[PDB]
Amino acid sequence: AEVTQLSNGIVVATEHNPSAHTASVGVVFGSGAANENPYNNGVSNLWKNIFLSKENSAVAAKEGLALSSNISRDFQSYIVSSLPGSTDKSLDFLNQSFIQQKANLLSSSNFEATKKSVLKQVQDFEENDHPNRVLEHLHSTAFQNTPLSLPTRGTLESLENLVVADLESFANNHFLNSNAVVVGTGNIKHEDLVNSIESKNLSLQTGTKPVLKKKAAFLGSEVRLRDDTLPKAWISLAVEGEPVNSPNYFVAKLAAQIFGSYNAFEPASRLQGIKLLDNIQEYQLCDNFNHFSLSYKDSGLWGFSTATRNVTMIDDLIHFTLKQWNRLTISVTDTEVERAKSLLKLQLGQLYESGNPVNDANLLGAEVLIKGSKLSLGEAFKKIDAITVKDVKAWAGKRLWDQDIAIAGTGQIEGLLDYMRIRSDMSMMRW
Amino acid sequence: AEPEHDERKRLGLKTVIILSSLYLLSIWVKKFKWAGIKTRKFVFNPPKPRK
Ligand SMILES: CCCCCCCCCCCCCCCCCC(=O)O[C@@H](COC(=O)CCCCCCCCCCCCCCC)COP(=O)(O)OC[C@H](O)CO
Repeated sequence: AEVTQLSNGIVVATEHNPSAHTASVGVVFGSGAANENPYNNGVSNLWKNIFLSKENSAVAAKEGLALSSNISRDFQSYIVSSLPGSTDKSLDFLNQSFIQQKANLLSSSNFEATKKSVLKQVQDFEENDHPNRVLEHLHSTAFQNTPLSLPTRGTLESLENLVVADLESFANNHFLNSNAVVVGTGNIKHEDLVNSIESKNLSLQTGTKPVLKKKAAFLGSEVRLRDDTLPKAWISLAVEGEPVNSPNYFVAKLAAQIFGSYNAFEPASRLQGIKLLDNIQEYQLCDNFNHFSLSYKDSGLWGFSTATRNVTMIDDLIHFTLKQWNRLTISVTDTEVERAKSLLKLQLGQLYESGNPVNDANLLGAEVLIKGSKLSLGEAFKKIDAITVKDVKAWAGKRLWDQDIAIAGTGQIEGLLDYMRIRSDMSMMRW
Repeated sequence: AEPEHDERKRLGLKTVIILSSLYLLSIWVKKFKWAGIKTRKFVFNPPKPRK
């Protein structure tokens, strides 16, 4: 496995892997949910559904290929999987889809059907999925009045205020030749390297992406969605993280991995880990853990999430988690760091070793749209091994000791102290 | 009748100075840490009609 790079007007990337036999080729745009004003929120989701809606029959009829999509914060990706010997067909279909012509794909009936389907889907998401809801609310409350807080699926009222003008405007303003790459993950050697760059076989509308007046921000805002009908209580915490291409990415990832995950209803999860697991097992407080270290091109979010059937025990859980975070920055045994390093090595190996071509293409585009070339796994392992106790202690002291935090919650949140009791528990303790 | 007037007034001046400083300090801190609770806003969205 190796990475190649080249450019003429556009950028072309490829990570050949002859072991797998599922070639996937598609484009990736560096403009998603972070490049849209709050009055135009679900335009990217409408694009995704309108490319997943109607021509999905044509792709399976005329040829054989399964087409996917993904929008996370700015990486609007349209991957077209295929068989190893049928990549040119996928590229030709992608060209006939984007560059010419999208007028047929933009009709009144098709758009109305996509609109009602998207409305039903977003309503269902807002009804059922609670942890994702609290994650989106944490994002929307940490980045108040900033093009990084609005959700990636579109607020309910924002959908029905845009039909054909906003969608085409987004296409003409973001689907450009400056922030687009052509991934080639699979088992293709050099056809992607040559056919992507042609006299006219590239996206039209040469130009530049509009600049953003506001880069990012982070203020400690609290949001609650108290409602006693739900049985459980989902709460999330976060602090300021680091963006991609910073010499703190892997240290933050290791700090997240130190505490790891947990699941009380699994016999293999109650007997491992670090101290807070032991402190929690004595009384049934929590059910799930998710120590996440998210990073975006502007700013990151290193946080925590949980969900408890017990409602009176929320304060104790939050206090114990904050106390453990406090202990992280003063005294960590070298054994803890070694175990966290091994666990993170395994985790990144699983993440970057999965046989899915689509996930590898997504990661490749994500890491190439910011730096220019993907950071290989061997170098990643070497620099992971470079980390020591001093570096993680320094990062924890810099980014955790008495820093502004954001909180979110929903369900039975009657027993959650609002903002000063939680914030005070990071420096009031004897040090 | 009161052989402590000078000492009483000196101690009283010191006491009123220190208590005035403490009172202003408490004013500032109370207006500070109540700022996050005196500004929180509520929005009522009627729930969907299904018990
Ligand atoms: C007008 C009414 C009051 C009149 C006067 C009252 C007189 C009695 C005073 C009783 C104690 C109140 C004085 C101030 C207490 C500070 C708060 C405190 O100690 O309690 C915290 C307890 O804090 C701790 O448990 C950690 C800090 C203590 C560890 C460090 C100790 C240092 C040395 C202490 C010496 C004193 C020992 C006796 C303390 C009672 C609670 O907050 P928390 O950090 O637990 O946050 C809440 C969280 O969500 C749930 O935990």
